[PDB]
Amino acid sequence: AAKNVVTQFISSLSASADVLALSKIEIKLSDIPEGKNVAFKWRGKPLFVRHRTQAEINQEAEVDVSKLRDPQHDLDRVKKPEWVILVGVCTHLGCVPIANSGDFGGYYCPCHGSHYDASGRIRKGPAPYNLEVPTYQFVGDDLVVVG
Amino acid sequence: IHFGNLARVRHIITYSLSPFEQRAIPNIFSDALPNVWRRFSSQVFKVAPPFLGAYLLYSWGTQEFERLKRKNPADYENDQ
Amino acid sequence: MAPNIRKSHPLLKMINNSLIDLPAPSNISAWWNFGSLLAVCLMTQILTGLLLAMHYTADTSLAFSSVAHTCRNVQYGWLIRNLHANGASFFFICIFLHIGRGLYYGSYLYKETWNTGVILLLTLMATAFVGYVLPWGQMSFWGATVITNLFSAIPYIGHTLVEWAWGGFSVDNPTLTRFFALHFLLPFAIAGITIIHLTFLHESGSNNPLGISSDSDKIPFHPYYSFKDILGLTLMLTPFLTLALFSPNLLGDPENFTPANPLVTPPHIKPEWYFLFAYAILRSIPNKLGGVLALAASVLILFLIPFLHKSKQRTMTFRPLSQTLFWLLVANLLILTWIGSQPVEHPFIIIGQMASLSYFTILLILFPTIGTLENKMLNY
Amino acid sequence: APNIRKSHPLLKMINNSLIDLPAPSNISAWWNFGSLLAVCLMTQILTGLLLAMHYTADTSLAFSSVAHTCRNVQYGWLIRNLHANGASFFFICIFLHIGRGLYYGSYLYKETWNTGVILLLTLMATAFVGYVLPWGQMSFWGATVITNLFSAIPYIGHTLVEWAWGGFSVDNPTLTRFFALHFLLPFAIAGITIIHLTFLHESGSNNPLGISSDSDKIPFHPYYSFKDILGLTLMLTPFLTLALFSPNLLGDPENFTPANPLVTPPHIKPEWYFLFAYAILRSIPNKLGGVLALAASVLILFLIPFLHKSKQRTMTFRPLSQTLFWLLVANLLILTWIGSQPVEHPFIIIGQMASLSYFTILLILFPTIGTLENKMLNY
Amino acid sequence: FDYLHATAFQGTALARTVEGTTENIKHLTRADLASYIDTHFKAPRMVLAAAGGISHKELVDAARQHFSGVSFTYKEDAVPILPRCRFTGSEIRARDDALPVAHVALAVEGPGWADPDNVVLHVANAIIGRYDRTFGGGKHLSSRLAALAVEHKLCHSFQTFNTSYSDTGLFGFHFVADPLSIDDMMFCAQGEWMRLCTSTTESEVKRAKNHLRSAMVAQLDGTTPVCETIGSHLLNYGRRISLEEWDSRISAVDARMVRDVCSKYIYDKCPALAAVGPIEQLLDYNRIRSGMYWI
Amino acid sequence: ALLRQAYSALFRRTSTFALTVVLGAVLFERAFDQGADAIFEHLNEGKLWKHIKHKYEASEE
Ligand code: HEM
Ligand code: HEM
Ligand code: HEM
Ligand code: HEM
Ligand SMILES: CO/C=C(/C(=O)OC)c1ccccc1CSc1nc2cc(OC)ccc2s1
Ligand SMILES: CO/C=C(/C(=O)OC)c1ccccc1CSc1nc2cc(OC)ccc2s1
Ligand code: FES
Repeated sequence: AAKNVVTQFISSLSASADVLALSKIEIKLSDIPEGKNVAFKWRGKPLFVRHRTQAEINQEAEVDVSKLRDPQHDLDRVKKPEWVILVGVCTHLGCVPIANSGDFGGYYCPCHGSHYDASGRIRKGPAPYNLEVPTYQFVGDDLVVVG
Repeated sequence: IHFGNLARVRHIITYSLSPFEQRAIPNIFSDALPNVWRRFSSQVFKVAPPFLGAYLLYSWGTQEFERLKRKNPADYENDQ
Repeated sequence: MAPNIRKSHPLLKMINNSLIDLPAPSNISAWWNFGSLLAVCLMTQILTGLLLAMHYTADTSLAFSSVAHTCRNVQYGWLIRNLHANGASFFFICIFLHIGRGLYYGSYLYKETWNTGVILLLTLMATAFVGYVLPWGQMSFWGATVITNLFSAIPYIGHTLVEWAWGGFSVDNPTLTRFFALHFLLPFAIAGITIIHLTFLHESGSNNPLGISSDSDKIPFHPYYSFKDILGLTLMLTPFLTLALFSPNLLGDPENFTPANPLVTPPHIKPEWYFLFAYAILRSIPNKLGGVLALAASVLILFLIPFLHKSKQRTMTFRPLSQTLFWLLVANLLILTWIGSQPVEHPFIIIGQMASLSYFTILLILFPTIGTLENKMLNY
Repeated sequence: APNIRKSHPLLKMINNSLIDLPAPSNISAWWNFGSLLAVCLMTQILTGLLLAMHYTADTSLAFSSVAHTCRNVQYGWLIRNLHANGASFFFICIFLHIGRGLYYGSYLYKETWNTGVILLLTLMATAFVGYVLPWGQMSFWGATVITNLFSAIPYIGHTLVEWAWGGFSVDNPTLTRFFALHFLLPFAIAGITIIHLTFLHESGSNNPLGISSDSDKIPFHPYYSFKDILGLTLMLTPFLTLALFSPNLLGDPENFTPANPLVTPPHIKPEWYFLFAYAILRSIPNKLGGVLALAASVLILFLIPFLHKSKQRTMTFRPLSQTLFWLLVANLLILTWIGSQPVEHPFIIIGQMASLSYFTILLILFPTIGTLENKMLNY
Repeated sequence: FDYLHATAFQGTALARTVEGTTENIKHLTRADLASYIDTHFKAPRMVLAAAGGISHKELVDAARQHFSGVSFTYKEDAVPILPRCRFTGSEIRARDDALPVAHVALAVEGPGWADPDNVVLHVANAIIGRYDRTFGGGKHLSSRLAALAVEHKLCHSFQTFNTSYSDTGLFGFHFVADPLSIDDMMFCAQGEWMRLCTSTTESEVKRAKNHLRSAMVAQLDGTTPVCETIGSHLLNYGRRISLEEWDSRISAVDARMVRDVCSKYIYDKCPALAAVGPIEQLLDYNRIRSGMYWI
Repeated sequence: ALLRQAYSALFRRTSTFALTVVLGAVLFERAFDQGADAIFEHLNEGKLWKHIKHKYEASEE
């Protein structure tokens, strides 16, 4: 009786049903063309889902900079070669980068600089880290769930 | 100190057994239940009567209130 | 020094002298259980209340919705709201039996203990009163409206006294926020006064059903009443868990599921059951000011109980006349509870006026009289 | 029992604590801050209650409700003013209260001392959750940075955080529970205080000389009843001056900008009374080590009574321990300064050394110098 | 001690006092007395013991002369097998507050003369020992209960006993204390009982054995105490146990054994309680009963 | 004798007693739950979602 009542009461402080409802987002890959960059909302903050032509999948696979400014290795958190999902938040003062031209083709943060390439790596700018990639599942194949 | 300075008692011997040497619920039908009736018997003529009389007031009060909702047909007996 | 560290340790000492080595009468009954019940019930209400408060929003535009969100989205939030709401009723059930015990077994002669008791009751009533407004339903708003609007019957000072308590010109958001703060605060006062309540008690120790000196036969609190109380706990806790987990919405007005609307008066504005007797006495006097006084007098009359004891014996065990007169009063309170739940029409009006009249008559006149009449039949 | 002051079970612990209570004849003004903390607690609770009666615990109404209180509630600007600055008066008095005990060996009242540390820890938690209530920028990001540390804990860490948050970030489920926590905790402080004083009345008060004061005890009233009130108005004048002339002197102006989870403030610093602990937190670059170093900075007070090696109780007749004490006090100032500054050279290495010496003085030098003193006393 | 037997062996023959009832003494007849003598004082149930400057052969000769004729039937030969006595976890409290000091005896059931565990129970009893306010040793006494009794002024006196009978016994303790020192005394006493079953060290029993050795030897100081031992050894053991043999049994006792034997007869057993005098501070069997487990 | 052995092996020593309580509770929970859920589900046959679940998934959609 004690174990249960305690268990129930402790549970009342963890995330509620409505909070849990906005933890999961799924992205239809059949709604993102090559030429435009589609970004959604997830957990209150922008979620970049970029589709690139072959001039980024190949030319930006050429990763330089001897000691990168943040431990980003493409054998880690990047699954698909034609897909890339990021947290649309700068790691400097936490603002959102625009996905037009910029410098390194990828993203540019209109606050303090910080030019991000196609892979979402930190280049010219004051940002202390790279970008951010969430913990997602991709077993859906036709769609990606960022649970 | 609350045990020791309570009362001056003399010439009283008490006997008791360990709980493990005796029954917890003994003589249910020979001693327990006959008293349960005795205790009910002694008090029920003090407890029940005002409660019984209270219910009567409730029963009348409710019925009378409901009766005052119904219409008196003698009101309209000459209405045309 | 002292041998063990149970009689020594200044923390474990009053833990020992209150719940372990504390001398108690050998023959106190189950009517002495409701003391420890109220204690546990208080700690239960505070805990369930804290858990609810961590999801509550004190605002007229979010109050109802936040409570609803708690029941619908918070894990077991439906249960914590369930336990806290019905637990408030368990509090009053135990406190009415706690009081009734003392009145029957002459426990009020512990005047300091008794007086701190009345104050504990008054704080409890105020606590449950302001907590009822928190969900901000129809019965919440209009219950708060009808009751607080009574203070304006006070001459001169009155109409200002109300608008100050409201923080405006009617019950609104300035009233809800301060009622939530008040509802959060008061139970801790109840906790504190309880410690004072028990302190005055430990001066003389507990009374017993016979009403005679129990120094000849005292037993340690543990294990005799430590076990007896826990039994009385689970015995009393089963009907209410049954109440809360089978018929949760049995006690309350369904009107409180309709969000507060200041432009629609509910047809029958009645309180919860534990206020019904007082509500009936309030409506006995048609005069607004007299009704307030009669309401206040209905509970404040407990302060006059110790000064209205005229019997040579403490309890009512050996007093058959005072016994039936006691049960008349208990039945009287039932009739009052019934009248309060009914509209202000015939015959409920005259029945209420008589029941409330007899209520004060029994306590003020007949109880000290019959007690005297008994003493002369005992040849004193 | 003749009078009803020694009899009345209510008036008798009122008598045996504030009237007839034997106190040492020579305790100084450093013994005033006990009763100051007591009054300051009752002051904070009252000003807090008055503020809470106008506060709305919601991320869409929190900032606005506090602003409404200052702008619309009669003297609401003052009650917010007193409660905010009163929280600082609490920490000023509690730092001097602690510093007194460390200097005059009052920690040897271990039960009294330990309940003291707990009172401090509850106070820090109380002021921490209260800071989130106005829901400004520094409120949110202060809550974000600190609570996000718990995720450094192995395995159980990431769940431990999201549970406390009630979500995936600091939001409305966090604000409502912090307000409930901020409402609750001061009453715990009140209760433990009664326990704190109970353990004290076992041995009575210590004195500057550190010797048996049974030879010269005086009644609390009127000697220290008057002395405390004097010490009250003496201390209450600078802070009323602070609150009624420079109200916004102590706090970050960033807290006037409503909380925005998409803009990180350039320099996320705490209030002044957390600055020393914040500096120690940032001394260790490792996130988990930083948390431990932070916890150790305050929990180290539990180890003070077991690190007493001197044959004499106080530091009055101990010149070596005296300067070493003032080194530690100056050490804490340097830590307070470092915490208010960005994580760059030379502030980084200065902070690492100041925080290193902080534990070194308490753990190593204080019991060592104390021993070295005893042999100079020929013991 | 009479009350202790009266409640420990309540409802049996051992519950009776040696002196008997007032009514019995009043009304006992010459026939009743002569009956007892003829029924009980019979040759096989008697032992002629002697000790001093006595030739054994000369003894049995004078014995052969005056200790007389043979029994005829088989009934008069056979030695009776007494009906068993039932122990009862119980208490008897004879309260008299006018009585200056209170007496308390607490005991569990013993093993009987035959059991070799009776040796260990005597070693254990030697550990706790005894005390009265004339013990010059004072606060420095080895006995823990005695030291606590001195430090806290717990009692006027306390003693431990292992009274053995044919098929049963009474392992326990008895103390005399002031009306307000009873509960603390009982507390410490039961604590040392648990300390026996739980914490007994080799160092403790190395002393206790030395005391018991010196005790049994002191028991035989003179002709009468030797004759008493001899007259009882035959009557209870069926033989004489030399001090040499006692030493062998005792010297084999170690701390691990004392713990086991005590845990067997003491731990979580419902004890028998006799309390006489101003006895308010000591109360409730349940509290005493809970003092029988976990040190 | 189960009673005698349950005493000496489990209930006698305070340490072994407490371990029985823990071990017994773990087993009781695992049993009481599955039993209670079973008694409740049978009393509501075909009424629960787990019963009507097969019509709209895991076979057809
Ligand atoms: C939150 C409210 C209360 C709590 C927690 C509480 C608690 C207790 C407890 C634990 C006891 C000892 C056990 C018992 O005698 O039942 C007790 C006794 C008593 N209480 Fe209360 N009580 C409360 C309310 C009241 C009220 C409302 C009254 C009177 C109007 C009262 C008057 C008394 C008296 C007279 C006794 C002594 C009973 C006796 O020994 O005969 N208390 N209380
Ligand atoms: C003796 C103690 C208490 C009593 C008698 C009491 C009584 C009540 C009552 C009658 C309600 C009305 C709920 C309903 O009918 O829907 C309520 C609601 C509420 N109470 Fe309490 N309460 C107590 C303690 C507390 C405490 C200590 C807290 C917070 C610290 C608290 C917080 C709340 C909250 C948030 C609600 C709104 C939830 C709801 O309306 O169901 N309560 N209380
Ligand atoms: C809300 C927090 C606190 C309150 C209300 C409080 C209250 C008091 C009071 C009234 C006294 C007696 C007057 C005096 O000696 O100054 C006292 C003494 C004392 N306090 Fe506190 N205190 C608090 C925090 C602390 C802390 C944080 C510590 C230690 C880390 C502590 C340890 C002590 C000690 C050791 C004494 C004895 C001083 C002596 O007699 O030499 N207290 N406290
Ligand atoms: C030792 C006791 C207390 C301490 C140390 C404390 C501390 C604080 C602090 C530091 C703030 C931040 C305000 C700001 O900087 O703008 C605050 C705000 C607040 N506190 Fe407290 N507080 C205490 C007691 C209470 C109590 C007892 C209550 C309510 C019952 C309360 C209610 C509030 C409210 C409503 C606010 C929001 C108003 C504001 O942000 O200015 N406080 N508190
Ligand atoms: C906010 O109103 C609360 C009511 C209620 O029953 O709360 C549980 C209520 C609802 C409808 C009609 C009337 C009421 C209250 S009747 C009442 N409320 C109180 C409150 C007191 O506190 C000291 C004392 C006496 C009384 S009598
Ligand atoms: C919600 O955050 C509150 C902060 C603050 O200073 O509150 C007064 C704050 C703001 C910015 C940066 C850091 C902080 C908190 S620093 C801190 N906060 C705490 C709280 C504790 O409670 C036990 C203990 C130690 C510490 S150290
Ligand atoms: S916020 Fe993106 S660069 Fe500073």
